[PDB]
Amino acid sequence: VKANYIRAGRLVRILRGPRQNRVGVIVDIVDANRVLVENPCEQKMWRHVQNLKNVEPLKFCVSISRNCSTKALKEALESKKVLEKYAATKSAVRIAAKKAFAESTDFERYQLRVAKRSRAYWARKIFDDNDKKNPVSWHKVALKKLLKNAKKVD
Amino acid sequence: VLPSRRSLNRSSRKGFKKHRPDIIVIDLKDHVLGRAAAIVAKQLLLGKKITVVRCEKLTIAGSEIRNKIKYLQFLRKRKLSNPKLGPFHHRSPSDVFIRTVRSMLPRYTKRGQRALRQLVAYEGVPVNVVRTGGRVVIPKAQRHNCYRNERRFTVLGNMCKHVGWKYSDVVEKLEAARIEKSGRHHKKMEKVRVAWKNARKEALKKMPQKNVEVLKKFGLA
Amino acid sequence: KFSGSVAANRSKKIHQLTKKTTRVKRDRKSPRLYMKGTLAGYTRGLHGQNKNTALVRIENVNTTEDAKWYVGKRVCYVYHGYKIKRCVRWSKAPARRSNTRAIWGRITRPHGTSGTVRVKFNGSSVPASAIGRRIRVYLYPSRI
Amino acid sequence: MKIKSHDQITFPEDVTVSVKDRIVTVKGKRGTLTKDLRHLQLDFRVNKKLRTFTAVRWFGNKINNSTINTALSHVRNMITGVTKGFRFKVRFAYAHFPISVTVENQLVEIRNFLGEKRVRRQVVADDVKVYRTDELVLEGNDLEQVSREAAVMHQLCLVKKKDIRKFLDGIYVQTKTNIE
RNA sequence: UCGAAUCGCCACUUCUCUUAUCCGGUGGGCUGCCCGCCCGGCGCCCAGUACCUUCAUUUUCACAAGAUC
RNA sequence: CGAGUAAAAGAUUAUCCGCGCAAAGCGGAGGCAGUCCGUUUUUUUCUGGGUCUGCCGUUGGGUGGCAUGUGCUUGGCGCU
RNA sequence: GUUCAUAGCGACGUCGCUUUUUGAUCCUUCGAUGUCGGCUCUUCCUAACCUAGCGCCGCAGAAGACGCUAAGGGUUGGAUU
RNA sequence: GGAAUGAACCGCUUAGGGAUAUGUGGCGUCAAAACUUGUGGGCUCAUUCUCGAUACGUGAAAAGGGUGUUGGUGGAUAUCCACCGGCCCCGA
RNA sequence: UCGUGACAACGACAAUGGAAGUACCUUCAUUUCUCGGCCAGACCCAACCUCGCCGCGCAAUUUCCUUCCGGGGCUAACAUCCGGUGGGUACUGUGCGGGUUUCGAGGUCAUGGGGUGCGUGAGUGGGCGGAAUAAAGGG
Ligand SMILES: [Mg+2]
Ligand SMILES: [Mg+2]
Ligand SMILES: [Mg+2]
Repeated sequence: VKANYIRAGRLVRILRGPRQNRVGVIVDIVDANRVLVENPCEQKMWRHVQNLKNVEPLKFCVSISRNCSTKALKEALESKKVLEKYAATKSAVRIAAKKAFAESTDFERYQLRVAKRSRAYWARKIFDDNDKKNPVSWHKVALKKLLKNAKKVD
Repeated sequence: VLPSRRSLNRSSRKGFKKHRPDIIVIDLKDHVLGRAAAIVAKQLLLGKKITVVRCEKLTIAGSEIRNKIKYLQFLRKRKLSNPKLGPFHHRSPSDVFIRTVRSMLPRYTKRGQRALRQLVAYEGVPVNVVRTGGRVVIPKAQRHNCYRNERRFTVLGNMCKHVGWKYSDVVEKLEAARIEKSGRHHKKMEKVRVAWKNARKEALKKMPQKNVEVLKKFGLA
Repeated sequence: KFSGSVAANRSKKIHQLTKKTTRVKRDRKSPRLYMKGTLAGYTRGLHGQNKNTALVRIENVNTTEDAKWYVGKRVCYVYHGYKIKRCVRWSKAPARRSNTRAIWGRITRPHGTSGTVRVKFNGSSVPASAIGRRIRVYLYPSRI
Repeated sequence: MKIKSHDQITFPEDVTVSVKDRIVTVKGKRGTLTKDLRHLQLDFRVNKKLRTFTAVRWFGNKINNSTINTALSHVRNMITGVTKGFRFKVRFAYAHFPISVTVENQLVEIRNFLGEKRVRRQVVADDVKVYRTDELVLEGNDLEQVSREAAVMHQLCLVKKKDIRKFLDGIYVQTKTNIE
């Protein structure tokens, strides 16, 4: 219903192959569950066959014809600057972040741990002094109930 | 269960108040019966404590007529000379799941009997399980990865009714009450959830300028 | 039914609710330096089991290439007896004396393709009462 | 297998059609109608400017492709019901014993059918209005509902243990016609 | 009386529904493309990224010689 | 000694009750002195008067109800 | 079968099922498995006689033939042997 | 050692023990192995002795039928006819 | 075969039996006690067995690639396809290699050691010593 359509010129990302998490544009369709994928602005990713269970369509499309030249595809990609827009997408940044964590050297892992702890401390300080005025937490709400209850007896 | 005076006295001397073992709670809604039972049985043998809820939402491939006939064939079997010794035909959905798991365990050794003792199998989500923690699912048996869309399937609760189960109305009445209470509570504390979200934001511009950059590099800010 | 008076309890709760801030539980005690595993059983076929080798499933491996990282690592099974017997450093460290006992072993080779390993427990074999219970997989000896 | 099988039907003005997860709602001057199509597994869409309703099946065999026309017929009937309605007329054909039909609000009683003391009773659904004229007329928005009440009425009266070629007494449907 | 095996926890998780489905929701233009709009967390050694600060002879592994209950 | 409620819902079930939706909010609570305990916030207890609402056990006498030998309710005595 | 292969039947041929008959065999039992019928009592099967529900006829009514789902319930007293 | 079970089938043939690798047979649980492998294709829906699924093993099936669905061959016309396969259904 | 005291426990798989551990008992045997025939861990030499990384030969890479035309085809074209023109100079196969003037690691609770230390307790080594510096054998 809301799926992106498989067609010539549609960008895809590979799921589980040797070229995992790589992007290329579909150039042709052969039968129901096979296409030809190519990306001329990136190492590897020459024209090759890919099963349709191993790709996911993206939102970006490029105007080309079926069985187009490699130089024609390269020209089309740079004119629309589609590759840059995908890099700015939140899905691409999440994938890039996970690769950066896998390469970490136990000193950058410590640096990330320090950075997260600093944010958590300051969030705690910000949450308080907004609980003193306009109380929202469980304890600060119950403090108003306790004080009013004790007003009559005391 | 039911601590006697020996247990309460020992806890009083020692100073203990409460204890909770490590337990996994599985929501069995929209799960294939046979595939879920096989995965759970192996985990029981590996030393796990498992509680499964909403056992009336398990699904079986095929039409309701086909599956109802299959149960009526099982019900036909009984020891002719003394039916009170023969096979016992349980009728509740939670009892059917336990019987299915039992047939996938070595049930005539002490090792298998101990493993079967570690499964609870409630119907719906009872009051003592609601606030324990987040529930889990089994992606290998979720029935939207398992069944083709055009194939008819059976819901276990509907099939267990019409063969002897007489608590369908009780279970649906309690489930609807739980949804309203949980929905009302979840709408509450939307202020504290938003306040915490507005605290993590604006925490930046208060942290040192180097820790924010490290957060940006790893895609966390 | 309760403890204390109604007074000095209302004041106690008010004093406790104030001065309260956002404080979390921080783990600053002695650390854990081993991975958690389970004893699946012994090597076997349809004809029966052979108890000189044991099969151990470790958490977060799920792959033969991950199981190859743990070849040669030391493994122990921890249980308790019913009185205090002799132990290592029985005279130098008297605080160690307890009913706790340990049986040690080593990882020889991976088993299958899903990250199970094979373990030999020194000379003897591990008792059959350990099936389904916790096994400690330490990080030494280390090649890294 | 076919890559795509599609069809469409055009609905007139002053009628609004909406779809949400294979649930179709159609609004007209005489009211609204709703149908549950979650058992079909098709791709439904409306244009809302060209005034068309389209159903597409993507990778199907003969069995999967045969439900496109069935779905489109139902939506067409709902549109023809929410505007101009439906109406059925039935006839009582008695040879010797004059059978009598009484209508009391939503209740129908049939007596003296083939000289039988048994009284046949039928309760008509609320969405279908029934009134008496030797003519019994049922009218409503849903064609499926109206047609089913006539079928129930016809099946209430039947001949038993007698030659059905010689004996030809019963209730039959004569005219199907819109309200307006 | 008891020496014991187990070694994350949270009043941000601990509500619901779908998978032919706007996967955060949501409108418009010309039967698929294009254009807009608004909104799990902590925890791993200064209560916090910063100056300061006791760790031993338990002097090379051994159940953490420490915790929870 | 190996701890899982078809139970409740909070200073981690502790630190009071009633109405209310795991709300908004609205109601009730007796003062004094001692001993032994006490790293705090009107600390934790044990007694003696200290004035008692609600109670148990009574006395007769007037009612009154129940199916009528046995229990009650109204109205005063002092009383725990 | 008034004409009409098939309402109902169906020759000449051909394809099966059952183990409730009788044959064929000789596997178990000869330091022994009590050999017919009746009486009493429980249970199972369906290839359906009656009872329930349907279709069809060479089914006007009545009485019947055939076929399907159906084993829940029922199926007698005597003379001679 | 395998075919759940079996004198005779499959593998292999035997001093008392370790390590390594295989044969027949297997890798959803029972039960060791794809923690339900593939980034490989198709076909099949089976309502009352209940679709199908390890040879030997007649340790159960025939003649004859069915556009149920999926493939071929030969003819007319720009859909029709005749015939033959696969899986499933009746015959049972 | 039975009685008594103490103890061990044990559901229902009739018991008995085999293998391998463990928990409690041992009026049993052997060894040690300031060096030990005890228990662990790491290291060395030899041997055997693995993994990484880097390569070679063969017409295997021409029934092929690329340009310019004539058909043909789709949509305005291109492309799939067929004939010609001039250029040509990670690739679906097959047989193998790589540590000593050094190509990087791992394992043996699955092996022998005096673990270079006394005497006949025989380091055989491209690997331990001494000398020399492209020595013959390939592209
Ligand atoms: Mg005898
Ligand atoms: Mg006998
Ligand atoms: Mg397994």
